[PDB]
Amino acid sequence: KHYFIIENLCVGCGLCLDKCPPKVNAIGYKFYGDVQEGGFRCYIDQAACISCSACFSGDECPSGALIEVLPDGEVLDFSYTPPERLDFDLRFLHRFHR
Amino acid sequence: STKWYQIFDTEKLDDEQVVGGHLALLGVLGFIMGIYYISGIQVFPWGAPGFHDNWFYLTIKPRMVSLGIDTYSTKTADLEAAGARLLGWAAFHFLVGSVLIFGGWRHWTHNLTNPFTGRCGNFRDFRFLGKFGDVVFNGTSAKSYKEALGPHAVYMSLLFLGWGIVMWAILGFAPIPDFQTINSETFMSFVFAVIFFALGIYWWNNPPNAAIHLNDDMKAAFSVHLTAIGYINIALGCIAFVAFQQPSFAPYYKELDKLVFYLYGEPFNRVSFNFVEQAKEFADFPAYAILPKSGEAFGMARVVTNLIVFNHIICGVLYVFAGVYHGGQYLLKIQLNGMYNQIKSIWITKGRDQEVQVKILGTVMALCFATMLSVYAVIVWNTICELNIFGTNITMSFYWLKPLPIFQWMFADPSINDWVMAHVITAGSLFSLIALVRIAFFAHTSPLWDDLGLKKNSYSFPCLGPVYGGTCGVSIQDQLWFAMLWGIKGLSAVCWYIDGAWIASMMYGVPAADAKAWDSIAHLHHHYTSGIFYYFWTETVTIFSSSHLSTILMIGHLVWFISFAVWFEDRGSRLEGADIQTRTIRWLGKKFLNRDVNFRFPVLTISDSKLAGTFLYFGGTFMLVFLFLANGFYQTNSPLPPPVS
Amino acid sequence: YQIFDTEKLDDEQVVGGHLALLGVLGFIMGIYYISGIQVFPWGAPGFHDNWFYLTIKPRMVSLGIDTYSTKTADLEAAGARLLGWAAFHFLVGSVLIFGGWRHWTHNLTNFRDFRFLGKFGDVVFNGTSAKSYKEALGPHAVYMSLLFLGWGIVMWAILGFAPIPDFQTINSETFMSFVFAVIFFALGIYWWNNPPNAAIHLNDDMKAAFSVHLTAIGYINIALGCIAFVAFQQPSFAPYYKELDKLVFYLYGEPFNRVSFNFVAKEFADFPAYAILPKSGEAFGMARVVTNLIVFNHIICGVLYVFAGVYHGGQYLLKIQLNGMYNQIKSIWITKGRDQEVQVKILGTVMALCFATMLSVYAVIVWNTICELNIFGTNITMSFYWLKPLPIFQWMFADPSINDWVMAHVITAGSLFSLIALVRIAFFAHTSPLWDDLGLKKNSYSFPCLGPVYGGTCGVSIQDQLWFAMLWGIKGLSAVCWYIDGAWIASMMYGVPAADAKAWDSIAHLHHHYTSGIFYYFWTETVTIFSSSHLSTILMIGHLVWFISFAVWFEDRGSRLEGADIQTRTIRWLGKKFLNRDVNFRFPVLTISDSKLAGTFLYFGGTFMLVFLFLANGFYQTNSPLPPPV
Ligand code: BCL
Ligand code: BCL
Ligand code: BCL
Ligand code: BCL
Ligand code: BCL
Ligand code: BCL
Ligand code: G2O
Ligand code: G2O
Ligand code: SF4
Ligand code: SF4
Ligand code: SF4
Ligand SMILES: [Ca+2]
Ligand SMILES: [Ca+2]
Repeated sequence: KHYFIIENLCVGCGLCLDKCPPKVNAIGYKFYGDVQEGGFRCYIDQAACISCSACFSGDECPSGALIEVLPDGEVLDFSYTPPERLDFDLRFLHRFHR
Repeated sequence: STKWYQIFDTEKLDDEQVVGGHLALLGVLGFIMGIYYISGIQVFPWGAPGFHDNWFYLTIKPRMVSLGIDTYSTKTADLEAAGARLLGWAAFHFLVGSVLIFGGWRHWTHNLTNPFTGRCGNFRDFRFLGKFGDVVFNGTSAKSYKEALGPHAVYMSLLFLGWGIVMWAILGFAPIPDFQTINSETFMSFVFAVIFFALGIYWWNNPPNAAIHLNDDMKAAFSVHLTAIGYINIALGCIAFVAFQQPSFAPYYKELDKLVFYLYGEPFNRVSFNFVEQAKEFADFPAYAILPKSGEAFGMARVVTNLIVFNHIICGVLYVFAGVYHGGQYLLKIQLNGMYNQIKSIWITKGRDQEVQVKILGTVMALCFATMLSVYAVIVWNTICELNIFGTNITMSFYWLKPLPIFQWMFADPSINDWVMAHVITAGSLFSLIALVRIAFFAHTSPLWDDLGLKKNSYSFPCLGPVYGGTCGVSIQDQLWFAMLWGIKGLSAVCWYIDGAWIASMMYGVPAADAKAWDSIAHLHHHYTSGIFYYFWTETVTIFSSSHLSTILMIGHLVWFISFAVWFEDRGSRLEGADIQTRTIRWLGKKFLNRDVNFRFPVLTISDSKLAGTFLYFGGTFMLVFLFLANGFYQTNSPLPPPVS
Repeated sequence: YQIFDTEKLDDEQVVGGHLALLGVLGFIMGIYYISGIQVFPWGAPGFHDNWFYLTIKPRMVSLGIDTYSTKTADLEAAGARLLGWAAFHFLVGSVLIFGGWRHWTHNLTNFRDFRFLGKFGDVVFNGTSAKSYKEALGPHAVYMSLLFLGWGIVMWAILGFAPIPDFQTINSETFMSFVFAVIFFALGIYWWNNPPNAAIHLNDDMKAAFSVHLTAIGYINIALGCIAFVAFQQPSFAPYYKELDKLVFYLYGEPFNRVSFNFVAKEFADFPAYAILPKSGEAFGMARVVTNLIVFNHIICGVLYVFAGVYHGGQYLLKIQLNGMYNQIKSIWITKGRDQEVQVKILGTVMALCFATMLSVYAVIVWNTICELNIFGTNITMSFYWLKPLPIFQWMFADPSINDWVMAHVITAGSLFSLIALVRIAFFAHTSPLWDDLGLKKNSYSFPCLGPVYGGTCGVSIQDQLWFAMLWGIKGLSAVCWYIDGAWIASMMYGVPAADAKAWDSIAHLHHHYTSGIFYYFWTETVTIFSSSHLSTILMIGHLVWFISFAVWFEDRGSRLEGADIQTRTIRWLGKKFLNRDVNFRFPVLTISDSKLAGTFLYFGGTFMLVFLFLANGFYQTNSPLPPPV
């Protein structure tokens, strides 16, 4: 398990804190500068954090900083990312959308 | 996080579950209608007086008059007949509603067993009736909403035919094609039965395909139908306002002004501090009895018309907003699920390209800004000219600006007021449409959140934090709240126009000179009640006169400025204040309790704080608008003279 | 909005700014003086009247600069005196601005050690300056003694008033100015022989001294407002105020002499076209109006000064908490809040007492309303009409009644309600018990959000708590305004057309008919406001400001940010379409701290822009009580 958070990507919203049991207190705010410019980020204490996976399974991260490393080493920004699609629009010639 | 407003969410409900809920609601609605019908009994069939003219029944009344029920009679015998018919139809409604509630419970439990024949009816497969279902469909719609539209239209045709039959037999209205008289609604009911039977059989043999809804119907179909029926309700309100003003409805609505009403909460005859009932103002009426309010002065016809029209209009606007919000919820669901790229229909693929979303929202914003700036500049310039500040008389105001003669057909007295009303309605429609489009297109990622790497991962997330100095209220729920607040202005314009008010200026009729000379220079046979700001002063005379309306006034105001507490950016302050409250309540320890005070003071979540704030905001605002429409019409057909010849 | 931060300015910079501001105050004082000259010595018609000048006028009448006399020659002489004094104010203010520029810009000659009026500047202060603030309290008091002595000698010499000590005349002001000069001299000499000991404002102290002085001045202003309300009501001041009822006043923006549309007709004869119509002072009660304006200005300015002093003290507290100076202050004004357990006790006690008294008074008010409107079948005999101030407390109030009891309880409850936020600023500036439990501290005077966590954390910072304190004190200030304008604050609809609404006067046997209840007061003041176009314009502008405040108040800044991105894209696309490659005009959306700043600014601004109309429409309170409805 050993979940990590990328402070470069994190914007400091703290929904991980709400998704963490109060008895563990693994998520914590770290302040860097002005709050309105991004300021504080969030960090996980690996020793305290013991494989709950509530944070990632909640899939609440807007920034995708909440990452999950696997025993084989693959990293996940989101539980299920939408597939990448070759996008190109449809316009019927004789229909009203032309 | 499943809250108490998520337990009835459709995601947990099946088709049979919602069928049962709709039937329970129909039965409860029938019970409420029985309550109202009983509440309309003016004289009891026992030989005794009746109920004191509830607003619910005062709204219901003209429709009942259209039927054989509820004669507009001061004659006691005919009024007793009216009460008898009302009570009988109320009992019939009670019985039918009880059976409907029973059916709704059966469909809620998924327990469909006929007592007479011990068989279980499958929801997925059945015949609608013993022979009729085999005659028409030969089976059941195969658990797909598109295949059900046919049978639904057939059932609606059956209901129309039944309504025609009921009018023909019980209410005694023979269908004739004379649309001015009442006895054509049954003929049109039969015509609609034929038309909708044809449409139902066509849609059963050829089901229309919009494959977006079928998969998660519980939200997609809900949103589409809710927005469509909201627009239908707006259209019904418009049609009602036009028709109730027609001479054809006049025998059923203008006569409402002829008769007086004794309303609940209408001021009573006031006794003195020493009334020896063994001094009393208005001694002819008994002590603490309601003084009659004359319909002619109250304008009860237009008051009831306005109540009906604005009820349907606001319900339609709210239904449109909720349809957009639930469609945004479904779109967010499919965006997180990856199905947004897989919908394959015009209603999504056109909005799939973010640049098309940008173009549409920018066009809406430009139209809203232009129309709003134009109409607002007109309004404030009219106000400036009528108050004469900066040395401008009303000759410089927009009194010349009438609607175009080609477009003048749909107004009683063409004036700047109708122009500003139309422009304000369009501007407010586009103003709310800005947020509705934001919900529609930006459920997951806005172009800003595309540029700045964030995405919306929930329908009720508060915000994304103080990053970039913002992120407040980007959730589709919060955009819905903003849309509702923006449409409050449009609904207010609707209410003030239907009640009668000068929307083209702010202070029309005030003791200022050019405010009074507006009618003189405008050549209007209608004297609008007053301007935007003077509307309160002119229409609160009755609201203050009536104790009941004043009570509603106070309660709505309290509700609004309690909404203030949860609307503002103060949730953290309230949380720390609640922690202090909890600490002092724990300080009730050593006040001789010997009881562990396990009561943490609760503070609502931001996603819940905005919910409560909008609910209380809308509730207070329109609890007060009810008084706006219940003060009276008070429009006299008399032009104002100029203060100076 | 932080460009004149105390840490950016030295002491001499502060001196220069204050001197420039006193000079501009003299300049605007001259502006008002020349704005009130009724008839010029030229003989031409002069300025009609201004609320500025109608506020100033009683003082000029007391001083003899201007008179209430009814003679054109007398008014011309008064205008000549007014112009002379305005010229004096202009010149002295110009000199003061010159000093302000010579002190803001350090160009003289010794600010660390100088000599002040050296001939006797060696007699007082040993021929040396005040090295520090503790040493400066002395010379400041002696300077104020010089100011009082100057007022006394000017009043005797130029205004020609006697030193008679009887307290029913301006000669009392002369005698007491001399006495105050003596007293200030004694205080200053003691302070020079012994500087004070409050060391917290002797270290880096600009913000700290400023905060404590602003709070003291705000409470002094509230006291001055109460004192002025009592004194302006006293018969001894009546010659200078009650004559405002006996005179007519032509004010700008009043209903003009209404012209016709075929006019080369007019409403009133012999008054020319578009002429400000006369008003009788008895109808407006202009004495009560002027004292209301002055007293409420002082009261609100004192409230705002107290709030800002608490806010700046919180700023300094956060500063000394961040660098560790908080834990080594020997002044008791910090030791009583350093324990962080007395803080919880104090705030909880204030919250609980505020809750109890506010709930009691609100219940009383709503029960009065219910007994008024006969809701749930409640007669007027079921109300709190027995409830009055006790005879011991009755000397405080004239015409004792439930109105006065509710006013006192409401103002105390509002004071405590704002004090909740003030105490939150005072104690939880860096550490809060919740924020100590959550493991997150705070580091800036304006951190608005700290993210959505534990449900959300909006508005915890010191600045946001100042905004909330102002918001909650709006109710107390409204209570003050509505009591000084004569509103019946005990109930919600008094004197309204309804059942048992007039009956109050027949129940309480009042000798003073109050204007209206809470909700009927708007109606009964707007009946007079709507006549005036000026008050109507202020009404609409104030409401406009108020509701535009809500765009930044609500939790909506992020929606505005994405909408501004959309607006920027739209503008760029369109400006690149009809015009060649013009790329500019990013839509600026205020940050959440600045959003709260602007929201409070607009809210307070509009609200009291309208309270000014409450206090300027007129008194309209009659001594004849309402009859029983029977
Ligand atoms: C004009 C007709 C409208 C419509 C009007 C209503 C109304 C009105 C109600 C519902 C209700 C429900 N509807 Mg519907 N609804 C429409 C279209 C749909 C479609 C669809 C086409 O896909 C679906 C799937 C649903 C599904 C549902 C469920 C969420 C719920 C019934 C099941 C249940 O047992 O609830 C479990 C719970 C109950 C049945 C009762 C719970 C207690 C009370 C009565 C809830 C009242 C809520 C609120 C005050 C209603 C106010 C209306 C406003 C005054 C304008 N509606 C059409 C287009 N529907 C009810 C619901 O619960 O709303 C939340 C409800 O109030
Ligand atoms: C249905 C749920 C409740 C109920 C709640 C209500 C409500 C709510 C109202 C009435 C009212 C009426 N009720 Mg009922 N009532 C019920 C059961 C019944 C039954 C029955 C045997 O089931 C009967 C005969 C009646 C009888 C009647 C009439 C006395 C009266 C006018 C009917 C009419 O105009 O319909 C018109 C019939 C049609 C238009 C055709 C049938 C319906 C069609 C198929 C559906 C589309 C039309 C829809 C209603 C409006 C949408 C228009 C859009 C443009 C699409 N009630 C049950 C228990 N009753 C009305 C009232 O008292 O008026 C003051 C009223 O508004
Ligand atoms: C016209 C009949 C119905 C309608 C039927 C549907 C259907 C069907 C679907 C939606 C769906 C959606 N509806 Mg809809 N909806 C209507 C009214 C609205 C209004 C509104 C206030 O006018 C709004 C804001 C919405 C909002 C939304 C979104 C949540 C969503 C589409 C997102 C998207 O990418 O759109 C992209 C934008 C468009 C394709 C716009 C162009 C529309 C059509 C296809 C093209 C011709 C019309 C032309 C532009 C306008 C002039 C001619 C008209 C005849 C007046 N509905 C009316 C009431 N709506 C979908 C969803 O997923 O629901 C959960 C869905 O399945
Ligand atoms: C310094 C700034 C400006 C200026 C701006 C103003 C302003 C602003 C106002 C006046 C007003 C007046 N000014 Mg001036 N005026 C200036 C210079 C002068 C000069 C001069 C010597 O040149 C003179 C003769 C005057 C004369 C006058 C009077 C015509 C009038 C009433 C004064 C009076 O009550 O004072 C009495 C003097 C004192 C009591 C002196 C001591 C001041 C005390 C210390 C002030 C604070 C008291 C308070 C309770 C707090 C105490 C706290 C601590 C306990 C110590 N001014 C310069 C140019 N002038 C007033 C007005 O027009 O009234 C309608 C007014 O408010
Ligand atoms: C006597 C009661 C108050 C007091 C009253 C004021 C007031 C009131 C102000 C200051 C101002 C300042 N005070 Mg102070 N001051 C006190 C004691 C202190 C002490 C101290 C204890 O040693 C300190 C360190 C300070 C520090 C300071 C500075 C931050 C600042 C002066 C710099 C300058 O540029 O301002 C000059 C700045 C201005 C020119 C801009 C603001 C004023 C307005 C906008 C312009 C004046 C013209 C006016 C609008 C014309 C009237 C028009 C008519 C209404 C129609 N004050 C006590 C506590 N002080 C001023 C400042 O701006 O603070 C930020 C200011 O306005
Ligand atoms: C009476 C004199 C002044 C006063 C003098 C000071 C001084 C001096 C300082 C402050 C400072 C502060 N002031 Mg103060 N302050 C006053 C009014 C207020 C009010 C208010 C009542 O609205 C508030 C909220 C504040 C707010 C604040 C805080 C920002 C800060 C104190 C934090 C703390 O730990 O305090 C804990 C303290 C208390 C809980 C109260 C201590 C009271 C002491 C012990 C006196 C005896 C109390 C007794 C009941 C009085 C009986 C009468 C006797 C004649 C003495 N001031 C009045 C106007 N204040 C400090 C700061 O840093 O300023 C920048 C500071 O050094
Ligand atoms: C009359 C007063 C108001 C405006 C003027 C205005 C302007 C405006 N606002 Mg607003 N608003 C409220 C009042 C006003 N909001 C209230 C009381 C609330 C409390 C709920 C509120 C709330 C939100 C939220 C939550 C969001 C917005 C936005 C958004 C816009 C983006 C583009 C747009 O709507 O174009 C449509 C163009 C208009 C809305 C403005 C046209 C001018 C008109 C003729 C009135 C002129 C008033 C005045 C004279 C101008 C100042 C000159 C002088 C007095 C110094 C945008 C132009 C947001 C976005 O940027 O995206 C939509 C967003 O997220 N709001
Ligand atoms: C009638 C209207 C209001 C209240 C009732 C009230 C109650 C209340 N609020 Mg509020 N509020 C606004 C209106 C009302 N806020 C507005 C318009 C804003 C926009 C700025 C606003 C904002 C903030 C912030 C930012 C904070 C608070 C708090 C805080 C309290 C904590 C203890 C205290 O102050 O008790 C003093 C207050 C009481 C005595 C309230 C209880 C009886 C009452 C006399 C009247 C009874 C009215 C009745 C309950 C209504 C329905 C009755 C029946 C149907 C159930 C606390 C009891 C906060 C804290 O917990 O600490 C102070 C905090 O941080 N607010
Ligand atoms: S995995 Fe468990 S312990 Fe670790 S941060 Fe998430 S909730 Fe806390
Ligand atoms: S949810 Fe994402 S953005 Fe929010 S605190 Fe956790 S890692 Fe940071
Ligand atoms: S003010 Fe409140 S809603 Fe807005 S970003 Fe900050 S925490 Fe979120
Ligand atoms: Ca009305
Ligand atoms: Ca007034």
